[PDB]
Amino acid sequence: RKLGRTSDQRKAMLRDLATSLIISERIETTEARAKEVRSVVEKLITLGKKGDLASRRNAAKTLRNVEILNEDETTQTALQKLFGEIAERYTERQGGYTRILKQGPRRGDGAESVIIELV
Amino acid sequence: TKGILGRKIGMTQVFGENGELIPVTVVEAKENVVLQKKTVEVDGYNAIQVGFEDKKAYKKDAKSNKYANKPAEGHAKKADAAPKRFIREFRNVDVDAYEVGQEVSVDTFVAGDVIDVTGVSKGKGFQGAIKRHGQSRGPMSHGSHFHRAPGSVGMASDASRVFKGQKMPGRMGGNTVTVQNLEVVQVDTENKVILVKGNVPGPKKGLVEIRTSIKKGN
Amino acid sequence: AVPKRRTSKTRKNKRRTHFKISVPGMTECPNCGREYKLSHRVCKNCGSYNGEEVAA
Amino acid sequence: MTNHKLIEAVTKSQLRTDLPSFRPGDTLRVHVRIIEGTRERIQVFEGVVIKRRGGGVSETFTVRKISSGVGVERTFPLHTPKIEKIEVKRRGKVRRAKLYYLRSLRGKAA
Amino acid sequence: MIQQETRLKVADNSGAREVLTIKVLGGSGRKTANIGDVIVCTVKNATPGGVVKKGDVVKAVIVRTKSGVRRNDGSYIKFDENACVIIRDDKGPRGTRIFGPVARELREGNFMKIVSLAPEVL
RNA sequence: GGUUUGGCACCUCGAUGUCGGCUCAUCGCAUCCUGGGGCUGUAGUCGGUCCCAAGGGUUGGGCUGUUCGCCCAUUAAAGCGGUACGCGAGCUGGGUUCAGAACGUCGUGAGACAGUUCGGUCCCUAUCCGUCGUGGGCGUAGGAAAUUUGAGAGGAGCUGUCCUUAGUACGAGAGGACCGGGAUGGACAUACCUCUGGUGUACCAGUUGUCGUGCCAACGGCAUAGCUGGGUAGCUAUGUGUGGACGGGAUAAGUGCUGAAAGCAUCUAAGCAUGAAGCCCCCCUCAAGAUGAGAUUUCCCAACUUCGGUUAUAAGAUCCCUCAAAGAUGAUGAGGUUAAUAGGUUCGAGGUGGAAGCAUGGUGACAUGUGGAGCUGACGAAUACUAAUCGAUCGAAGACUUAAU
Ligand SMILES: [Mg+2]
Ligand SMILES: [Mg+2]
Repeated sequence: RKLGRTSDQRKAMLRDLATSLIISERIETTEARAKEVRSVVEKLITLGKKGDLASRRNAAKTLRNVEILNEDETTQTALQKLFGEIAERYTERQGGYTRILKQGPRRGDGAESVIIELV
Repeated sequence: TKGILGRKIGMTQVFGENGELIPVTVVEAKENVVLQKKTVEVDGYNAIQVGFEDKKAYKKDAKSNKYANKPAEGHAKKADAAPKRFIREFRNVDVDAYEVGQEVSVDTFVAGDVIDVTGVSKGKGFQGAIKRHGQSRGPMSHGSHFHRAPGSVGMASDASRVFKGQKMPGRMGGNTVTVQNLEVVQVDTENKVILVKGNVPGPKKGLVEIRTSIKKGN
Repeated sequence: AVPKRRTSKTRKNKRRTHFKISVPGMTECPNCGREYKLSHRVCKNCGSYNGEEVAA
Repeated sequence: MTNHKLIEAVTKSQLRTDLPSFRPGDTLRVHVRIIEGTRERIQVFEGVVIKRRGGGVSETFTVRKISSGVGVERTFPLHTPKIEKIEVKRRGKVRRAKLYYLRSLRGKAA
Repeated sequence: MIQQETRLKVADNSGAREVLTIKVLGGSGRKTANIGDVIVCTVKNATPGGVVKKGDVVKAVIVRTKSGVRRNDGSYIKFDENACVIIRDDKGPRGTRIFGPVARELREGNFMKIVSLAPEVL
């Protein structure tokens, strides 16, 4: 367990970060939030290997109701993408891809920043 | 007279033969070994130098206590022994026994025997007065503002100093402790586990230390 | 509440034997030929933590 | 079960079978042993099992009678050699596992 | 746990129905009490008739406590209420009946006249 | 004696804030309880008086602003006092020393009490000392890791009931012992969560209104965590255990032995013993910055001719990083690819308590089966898939003088 913020706002912040990282496959953040969203998104790639309806009814909670995506002028929803695409790369592997890179600090707040990716 | 080391792992339930529930501590005397024998001839006191956890051989480019610096290895090669992490002594023992470099297996102990123990206490930070010492808090309402703080230190414009023995917020934890007059329940040599009535100052996987009681009644 | 006395030029300085700051970790790059800080990224050229795995 | 695998292995002996396996909401005649006055006797207690907590020897239940208008509820460790025998009679149906809604005499377990 | 200014029911043929716990005899300023512990009580109401009256003050012996006792076998017990019984240092009551069952550990304190009467020793 | 009511007017008027209570205690002994004793108009139990002794303990409530005091019910006892009638840069602010109003009164009157009464603003971000905890630097004639002695200091120090000895001793009887042994509890102090129960905001389930996911279904957001019922780890007291001891050394009051000065008697001057919870020693803890800087085991062991000295390195530790059994920060500890340190995965415990969908029975609300189902934060093993990469820093080459081989 770990605290960035209050209860609610933390949670929604994590549905947000984890909603991203798949839209973009990597982001730049402070280290702490990357650790927590790592745990989450690890659990979601563990989910999207199974692929049952119920699995969608568990990825529904955390991930958002929609966030549109276009690669080839295509319509996706960050859910179709997950169970349809992502896990189909890392089936032969366990969950637990995500890696972290202690990039550098930040002039404003002195906070360490990183580049967490699933690529 | 005797004594060993061990590790608090956990507490459980266990029944007497009259049906009396009896609480219990678990302790593990795994890999106890004697290393060195400190005579009065040289040092000025007769005692026994001991070791508990097997650790590993010399470094090559290596690092912390999982492995072993040379001098430890220089001490454990001595009596045909593997290097050990926790070393502790035991005075008040029949030093005529315990040749340098053997084991102190649980069989020295026996059910029914009485013992004390020793161990570090638990982690606790800057704790306020009433949690460190058990002082009594102050009023809530009726308008007060003195809820928890330690009260008036001292006397007056005379007796200006503040005496040393007062009671203030400092750490609460790390302390050697002893718990006289516990009893033993059982000795399972299979897992090399022992069981001790009552409860002991320790955290899980912490250090625990034992010896035969002194205040038997004599 | 307040000071009663003037804090002299000595104690104001002895008090400041600890506002120094530590020599940060440093080491040359493995194939970016320059210094950076340990268990971190280079910020250059192509990123070199074990070699390039990034652009920025 | 494992908490550490050293505790579990050595507490093995105090464990025992002859335990009717069930769920809360059971009427239950507990034929229990007693000694006092040096009289080697037994008793019998009845009622509804509120609780069943804990794994291992710590395991436990809690029963309940309403003798003489006065509520009573007793809780034993499960594996006591101070118990002789157990008899489940009925078997209940409930949407709770802990039963602390129990108060006065409209409490039909159904 | 039973203590000062605690109101209880009763069990006997008194003419009284509830009491008040002034003091909780023992040691040097005990605060508490449980099963078996004699106490010094008074009377805050009454059903009509019966020997005892309002304003009276007498001892009592606690039984039917709501945070029951731990038996050394590792078994516990819990009632719902609190109660007491009136007494005269015969360690035998005034009353003629006992409603409301009893807790047995009274027996260690050598009380048997009320244990003769109680459904049931429990 | 200098705790009271007083006398004095020596500090204080460019401010020394006063009563009482809360938290905190600390001390004296002219002892309130326990311990030991002497005397007795002490038969015994209970007692009265005097002596030694301050090691510990010395309660809840009613009543008033209350010291005081009366009372209830307990208790072994419910001490007397000092510390700005302890403590307000720690708290209260009920009376009293502000303004309003009013009652009796005195005054021709404004207004004032010998008084009474309803109400009435309490600031201070701690520089120094002191104190509680805790890290750096240097030193202890080379450098390191471990263990440990313990001059000193601190802490603990309380006590009832009951069975027996013995219904014996004692006394006519009523009544009713020392001594000693034995179990059992109060309060207090420490340690812990296996139990009892508490909390437990990324666990579980039910559920009200509303908005959204294009709709039904199933979900999410918000509303004190929206409320309600449970509740793992962890933290916890009312829970769980444990403890004060036993014992010895020297002692005061006191009791003696031998014995003179003083042929006797004489406890004392020469001498010998004896004797309290008191002193000390033992019990728990800290502790070599005890500058008297300790002792033991083990380890590292060059080249440069400045001769004195210099060097990058050796053993080792750190910088850096993952993390808790530790944590305000720093420190301590587990660990760093020649690896299970943390995460994740797979198992498991425990917890919640019958997922979704599907079918079936229902006009439906809903039930049954599929199924001790699904879910699961901290707990337990295994699993290198990811993250502790490559690396740099610091650190000796052992002064002299005697006396030893
Ligand atoms: Mg009243
Ligand atoms: Mg619990």
